[PDB]
Amino acid sequence: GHIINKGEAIGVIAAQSIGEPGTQLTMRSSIQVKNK
Amino acid sequence: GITKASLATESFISAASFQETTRVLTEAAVAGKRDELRGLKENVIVGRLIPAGTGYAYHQDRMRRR
Amino acid sequence: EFDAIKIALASPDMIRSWSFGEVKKPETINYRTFKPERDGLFCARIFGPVKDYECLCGKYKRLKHRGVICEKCGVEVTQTKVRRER
Amino acid sequence: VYSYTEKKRIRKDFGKRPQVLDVPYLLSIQLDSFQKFIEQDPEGQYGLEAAFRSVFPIQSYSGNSELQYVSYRLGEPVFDVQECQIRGVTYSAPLRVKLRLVIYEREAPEGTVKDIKEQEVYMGEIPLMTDNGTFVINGTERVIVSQLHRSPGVFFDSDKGKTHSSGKVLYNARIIPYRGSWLDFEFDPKDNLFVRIDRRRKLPATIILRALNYTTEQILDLFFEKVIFEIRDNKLQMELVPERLRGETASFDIEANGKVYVEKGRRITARHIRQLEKDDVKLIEVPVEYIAGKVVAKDYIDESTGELICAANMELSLDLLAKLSQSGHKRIETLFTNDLDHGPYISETLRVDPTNDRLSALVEIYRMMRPGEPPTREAAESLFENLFFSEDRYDLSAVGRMKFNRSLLREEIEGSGILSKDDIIDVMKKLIDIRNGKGEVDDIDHLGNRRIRSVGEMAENQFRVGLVRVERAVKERLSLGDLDTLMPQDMINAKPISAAVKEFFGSSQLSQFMDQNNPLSEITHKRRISALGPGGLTRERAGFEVRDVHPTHYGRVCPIETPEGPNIGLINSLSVYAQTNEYGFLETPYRKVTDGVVTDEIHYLSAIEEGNYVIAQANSNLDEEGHFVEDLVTCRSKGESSLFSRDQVDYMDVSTQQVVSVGASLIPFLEHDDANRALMGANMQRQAVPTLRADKPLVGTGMERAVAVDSGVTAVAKRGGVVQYVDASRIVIKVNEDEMYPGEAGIDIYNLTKYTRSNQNTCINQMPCVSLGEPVERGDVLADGPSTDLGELALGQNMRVAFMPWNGYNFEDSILVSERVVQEDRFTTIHIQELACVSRDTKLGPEEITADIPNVGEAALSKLDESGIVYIGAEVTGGDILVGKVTPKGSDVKDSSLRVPNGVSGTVIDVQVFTRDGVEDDLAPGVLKIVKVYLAVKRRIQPGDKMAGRHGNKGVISKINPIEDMPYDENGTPVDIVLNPLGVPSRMNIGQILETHLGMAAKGIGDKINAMLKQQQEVAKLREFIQRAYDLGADVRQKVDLSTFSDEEVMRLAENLRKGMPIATPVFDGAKEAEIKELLKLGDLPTSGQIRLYDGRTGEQFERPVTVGYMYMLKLNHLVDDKMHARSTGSYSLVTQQPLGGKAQFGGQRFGEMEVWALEAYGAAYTLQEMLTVKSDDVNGRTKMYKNIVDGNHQMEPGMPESFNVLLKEIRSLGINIELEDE
Amino acid sequence: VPLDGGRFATSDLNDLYRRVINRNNRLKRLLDLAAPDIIVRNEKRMLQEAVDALLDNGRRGRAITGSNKRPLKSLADMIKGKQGRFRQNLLGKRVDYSGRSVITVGPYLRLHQCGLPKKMALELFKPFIYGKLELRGLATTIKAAKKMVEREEAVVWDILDEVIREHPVLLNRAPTLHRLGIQAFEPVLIEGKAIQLHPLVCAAYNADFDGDQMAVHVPLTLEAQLEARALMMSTNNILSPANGEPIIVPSQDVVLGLYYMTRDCVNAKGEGMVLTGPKEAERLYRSGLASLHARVKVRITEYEKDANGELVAKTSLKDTTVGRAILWMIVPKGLPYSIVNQALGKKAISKMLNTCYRILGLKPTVIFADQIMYTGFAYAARSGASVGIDDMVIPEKKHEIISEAEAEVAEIQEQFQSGLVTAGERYNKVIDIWAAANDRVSKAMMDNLQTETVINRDGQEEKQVSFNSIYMMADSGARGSAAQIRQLAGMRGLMAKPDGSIIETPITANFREGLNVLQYFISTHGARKGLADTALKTANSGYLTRRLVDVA
DNA sequence: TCATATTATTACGCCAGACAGGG
DNA sequence: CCCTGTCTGGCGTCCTCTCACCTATGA
RNA sequence: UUGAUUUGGUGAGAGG
Ligand SMILES: [Mg+2]
Ligand SMILES: [Zn+2]
Repeated sequence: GHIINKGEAIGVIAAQSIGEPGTQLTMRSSIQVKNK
Repeated sequence: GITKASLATESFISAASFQETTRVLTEAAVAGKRDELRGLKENVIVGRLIPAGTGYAYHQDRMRRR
Repeated sequence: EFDAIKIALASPDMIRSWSFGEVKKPETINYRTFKPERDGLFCARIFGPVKDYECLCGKYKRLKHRGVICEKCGVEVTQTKVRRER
Repeated sequence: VYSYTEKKRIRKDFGKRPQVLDVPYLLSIQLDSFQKFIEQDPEGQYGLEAAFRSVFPIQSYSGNSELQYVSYRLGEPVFDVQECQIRGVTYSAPLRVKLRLVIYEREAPEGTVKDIKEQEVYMGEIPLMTDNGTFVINGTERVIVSQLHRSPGVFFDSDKGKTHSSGKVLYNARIIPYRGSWLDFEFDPKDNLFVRIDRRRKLPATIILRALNYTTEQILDLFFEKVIFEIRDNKLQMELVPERLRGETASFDIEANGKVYVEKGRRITARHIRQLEKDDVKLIEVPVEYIAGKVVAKDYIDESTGELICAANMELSLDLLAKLSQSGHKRIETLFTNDLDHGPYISETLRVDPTNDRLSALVEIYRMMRPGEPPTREAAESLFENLFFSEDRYDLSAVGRMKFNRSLLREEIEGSGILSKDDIIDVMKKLIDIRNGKGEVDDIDHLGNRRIRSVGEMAENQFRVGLVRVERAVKERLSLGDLDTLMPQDMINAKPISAAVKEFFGSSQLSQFMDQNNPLSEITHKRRISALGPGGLTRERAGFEVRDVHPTHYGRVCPIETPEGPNIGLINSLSVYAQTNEYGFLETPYRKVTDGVVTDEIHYLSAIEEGNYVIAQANSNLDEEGHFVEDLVTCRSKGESSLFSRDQVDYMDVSTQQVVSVGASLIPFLEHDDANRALMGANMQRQAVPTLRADKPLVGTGMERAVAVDSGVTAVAKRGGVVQYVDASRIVIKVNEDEMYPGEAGIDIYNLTKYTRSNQNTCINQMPCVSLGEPVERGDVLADGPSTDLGELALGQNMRVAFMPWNGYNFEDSILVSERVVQEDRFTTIHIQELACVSRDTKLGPEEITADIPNVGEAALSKLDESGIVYIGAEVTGGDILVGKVTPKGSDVKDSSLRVPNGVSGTVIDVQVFTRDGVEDDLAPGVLKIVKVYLAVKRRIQPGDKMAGRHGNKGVISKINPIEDMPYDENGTPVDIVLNPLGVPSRMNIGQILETHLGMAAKGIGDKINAMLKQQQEVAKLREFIQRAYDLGADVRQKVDLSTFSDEEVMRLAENLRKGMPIATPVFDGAKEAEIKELLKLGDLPTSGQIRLYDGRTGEQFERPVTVGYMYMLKLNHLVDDKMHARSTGSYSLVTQQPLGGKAQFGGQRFGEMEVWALEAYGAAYTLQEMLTVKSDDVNGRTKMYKNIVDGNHQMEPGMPESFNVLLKEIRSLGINIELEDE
Repeated sequence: VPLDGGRFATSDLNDLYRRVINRNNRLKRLLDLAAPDIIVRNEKRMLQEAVDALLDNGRRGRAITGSNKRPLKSLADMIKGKQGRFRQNLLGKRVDYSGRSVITVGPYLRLHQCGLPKKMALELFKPFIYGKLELRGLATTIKAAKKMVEREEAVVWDILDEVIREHPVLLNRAPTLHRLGIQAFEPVLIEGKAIQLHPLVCAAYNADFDGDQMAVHVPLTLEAQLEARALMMSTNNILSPANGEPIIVPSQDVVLGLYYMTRDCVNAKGEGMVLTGPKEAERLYRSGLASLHARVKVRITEYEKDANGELVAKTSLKDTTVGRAILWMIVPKGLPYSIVNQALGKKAISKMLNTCYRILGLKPTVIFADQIMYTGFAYAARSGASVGIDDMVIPEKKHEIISEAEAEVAEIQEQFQSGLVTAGERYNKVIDIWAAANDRVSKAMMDNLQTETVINRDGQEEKQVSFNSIYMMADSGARGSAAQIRQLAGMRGLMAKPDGSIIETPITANFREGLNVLQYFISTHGARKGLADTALKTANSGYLTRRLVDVA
């Protein structure tokens, strides 16, 4: 819940968290307003 | 880009555990390069404490006592 | 214990300083027995004795004179893992 | 009428469509191919005779001797198949070839030879095929798998997008020979035509035309049509056929006959072409700016001065016209280079060409092919005249000539094997036509463009390699031949043919070890069509489209049985009805439809024929005459499933099984499963272990009979008759007189193969299913093999399954099993392990087979004889001694005595010993002490095994409950196995539920018959209920003729039905749902398929009634006590100091790269430090750690890993000085 | 080293060094003999190529080979590649004190502990058992202890339960992608041969139970036991590091047990009776006097912590059901009652655990995750939530929708015979009307499933959401979506051929009706493309993770 | 047994990176 | 001399399990 | 001082 501690490797957890959902991803007129 | 950026590092073991080792070892050899270890995979190669986790206090101590 | 790893080119004086003996003959081993080749790729004098603290051919079968090299053996006298670093 | 094991238990067969063609013999690819290879077939095609008629008669280079051929033969094998598997020899036959040497005098092409000699020489041994489609190569039983490769003959491929990065298409054209050099033509983005041979350097393609003795004018005659400029009254008028103006801009004034036809500015329309053809317009006067860009066709020379005006293929300017007009050449031939249609590709290639005549063309081709070594007239001419034009080194086969004439729209289909001039010119013309627009490319996945190699073709190609090596040897010996002192074995040598053919049958990518744990798995490894192998594509490179299913797979290749993983769709399995074409393509049956009436004649088609016709669907309703009952029917025209009229169709599908294979047509309710789960279901159904008690799928498809017969695991009777039944050793069948030969009085004695090792350590065992004094017919079964029950196919067993969550024990895919499954031994399978012990003479004398085992005390001499080797049969486990096999001088004596591996038990079932002549036999030399001991573990079932149904419902059996805690219905019976309903909405394999309900109905009929027969009734009520059970519902094919079963065959049938009435639900024409409900109403079961169930724990009802039924669940051979492994400390490798890998090596787990990244992701710096230094590699660290642990001090003294110092020495062993710096 | 036999399987570097030395000896002898120029040029050139082949083989023209045509492996090929020293022996190592076996469930576990077999436990903990045996005094030398555990006497199992007790192990599923794929548990010994793994933790490992295998690793030293307990313990990983979402979300059986428990029906046993607490709500459910879903006024006492760290009790009567009170007996103190007052699908139970973690911290969220899993499994067992053939209700309007679409394609093709419209506009009109008919069939079956139950209470009828089994498996979010339940009842859309363009004739038959032959073949097009995509996609996904953790 | 020393197939798909060609 | 096809090198997922097969020559 | 060979390398197939 708190801030990142002095030390915790954030590059590796970040790289794993971007590359880990790599399996779930796939591989292969004019303007009309909506609200008011 | 990420593979050109991890192969262009100031630590040739970090850039040799990754892709092509021939290019990086000849560049480091003819440059006379030196690897002040200072990262995670140099210390996973050379067999010591990671300078991130629990070993960050150990590397604070070793960097303080130089 | 140690800081940075340094990589550089290998001078011929540096390669002769690494070395422990010139590997002449290409003959690997005897192949009909168990002995190697003197003095080929897998030498005795250039590297070390196969057996720990033993002259491979015949002298020193106890723990007293670790090092003597007779002319009949042309062999060093150290550990089994000594050849892995030489 | 039925045969006598058909009246034993006749399966209730749903299915409305009457089948017209019965299933072909499922191993016919392997058997027909190898029967083509070895057969004495005169007229030469195909076989070994083709090899001998290609290689023979050998004549040397005018050496005046010519060894010719007569006849060949194969003698008896010296070892029959059983003792061949036991001994370890190949199952081969000696190839006795008659050879007739005749030797000439001087000057005898026509003269009679001076002497002859002739003998039945011996070359090689070829491995024969066993009657089931297998080989026995070195003791082990292997299978050659049929390849799927590109056909010989031209292919026009496009590669439309990726090259040039500009959206400009290319068009290449590959002439693929069956044997020889590859010739490819290809455009380049400058619109120039390029040739390349064998993927070498790129030559501009018309040089090959200049290599075929074509001048430039002949080439321009071929690839261009002439436009005639006549020198006339003024401005050098033009012959103009109006076709050439199609779609271009009128640059000048188009007028003739005193009338202005088309003015400048407007494009020429086809109405203007009609105006010029109606007005008969040919000759029109052109401006001088029209000829100022055109190109001359042929050469012209100034007549009086005697020199050249212009070379052929030269563009024209006005001063060039002033040169040629004043000389006296009145006709000017120009090349019509239409920018829309008729492009100038050959002409611009001629402008790229650095050559001018034939000789420089051949010198440039020779400098392409073989570089460095000089290009002389004889050498380059011999090269190019033997590239494509000699019968030796270039040979399009009959398949290649058929595809080559078919892709060029030639009339004939048979021709010569080599190419010619006209063939290369036609390939270039069709390629140019495809560039212009007319005609189109070919695709490579189209199974009319994709041939099958099989066993006979591959072995014939390897045998031809061996024969050309032995003919080079015969040409060697003959020119050095002295006569008459040699007879034809100083010339010929049996070594290269045997070496090549054992190289293929032993170490090839397709001669591979047979998946033998199951009759299904044998019969579906023999019917396999691999895209891999030599000359084909690889696993790790290609691709997307060759891994995908193409609309020509309908009825040739199974769409759904392909292994998941790294090779999907490369390892396709062949369909049920699909034969192989004469040329090797895949032809499938269809029913010929002349008019409204669909005729019962069949007719086979391949994919290059299936496109032209219109082919109906298998299930389209036709009633009593063959007329389609609708006026419109779903068909498919050219790979496009579309709706056509009642009377347009020319063919109909034969039967509705024909799309899928014999692995995935055994799955009932296939049409309700998803495609993915049918794939996983068929691929797991190959993997089932044979249980100890075979048990008859209640919901089958009726294809169990054909698979269990056609795979040779059951002892099908050769000649019908009665029986004598000694049987302890062999079934003895007395033969009826009509099938019995006049001499050779003769009674057939069948050998039953009792408990023995399969290739997957399962147990292949045959048991007699006929009694004594009982009639059998020809083709009937006598002995049930592994996983068979009265001639049917019983892979797994049928068990009572509830669909509900039960207290979490079946959470993701787990399966919760009662104790009644494990008490009855109804999955307790039998595994057999062969263990060898040899006492080779490594060094310091030979090793020895004696009980006088050392250091070890009376814990060695125990399960053995009074003085050596495991006795016969006890309950040996792990750490025992089987064969005392230890040497002296190896105190200094040691224990190599082959023991029992860690964790296994068993009974020594057999001990074989063809040892070093002295143990106190037939085998090879070298090896001395040869003791093989056959254990047989009996593995039951346990928490951790893997079971699965037929639909893709995998499961690891989690809890083995007691009988009491099971969910019992109100009748009192516990349910056997609880599965999980949550798998069913996601994994859309809804067929397991209909199998569950229909199996519930099947056992409902079985319980009803078991009541009517246990509470025993006279047979009138049984035959009435059996007749009601076999009528049941819609219009079907079975009904029964039950009142002709002699009042005893009703009772024997009802004895074999009291475990449940077996129901055939065929593949796509299966049982509908209303018939399941109606069959559940014949039995006294509730119509919904769902019974209220109480709980065995609490005794109180589950709310909302649950599904109970019988699913046919299989035990796959992924058993948990072959996977459980642990390591604290043992042995390591040599080079590295890290632990070994595997289970058979007692090794530890590879803590790989992503686990190191996962420990770096935490703060696990100390866990990782011991994970890669102390636990793995550093030798001082691990010995200090083991002593620190056993002292009671959890503390590591790390040090440096050894493999990093190995890295330092391997890097340092280059010219690299890597070091370790300051303290 | 020699293999099993009488010959030496020699390495490739010995071939390389032996050739360089053979050539160097030849070159020294030729420079002794004073051979002419072209001989010693070829000799030195062969030595140059031999040295260049030793160092980095194959960088020069076609690489040399010994047996048979495969090139032999040089020094640079001992360094580079996937199988060099970096990627195969220095970044990843093989590891002692490690084990591997097939996993299975065991739902009795608390989420900090896992089941571990006795045979694997006695093999992985041999040195700790040796140290314990030597401490007691039962034996003397180390040999005696190795004979004792080789025999497995009656006293080493107490030694084993005294070395296990507070010693975590690292469980690891074999494709570890993120850091939640290595988690540390405490062992509980198992009669068996399969690792029993707590079910909630499975959603972190991507571990189903269809034949999976996991590796166990033992933290040897004392700092590693403390890192396994304080950083890598499974109670410590309850939030995914990629975001803020909880990773110990209850997966599939337990959300069905909750969705059947906290729901309602318009008449049951004990409709509209009043209850003095949740304890007698469970007592009325167990004795057989009310139903699990029967709407009822209860008196619950929710603790709202509105002060500064002080829990204030407020008790009131909530109009709720019986099941919501029974599930309120498990909720900790601080959460309000409205977290269970709704129907509790999967998103709602995930935000229940998330609000418990944000308010009450870690320890009530761990014990409440376990109590959620236990009560979900127990009432899913009591539910008897099967799946039948009658549960997939075919729309009665489905056949008329298909006939109206068939009349529309008949009109478009009758215009195509008379050439009024273009071919691309015909193909577009056919794909548009089959998309519209597909959406109408899906709405017909979705009405026919989501409100099919119509039961009266004391008079005229009144409708409600259905207790159909496949609809609770879809609406709960356990397993299933709109598309999968659509393909089991309504038509399964317009499948596409591998050309990338769609096919104008759809698959009008679902799976409860039978697919005929052509429709299944078009289905196999669509599914073979998906299997090929996953089995080739995984390589690029793994190589992307590698490039990312080596740039980081 | 103990030194002698290397030749007659093609059928991936990008994607950077270096190189001779030419307006 | 700045674009440019063209050619050459260098990537291409982790973990596990089962089986078989291993240079010729030679007075 | 009380004992021993696969890793090496290829090919084929399988599991998650
Ligand atoms: Mg799985
Ligand atoms: Zn000595």
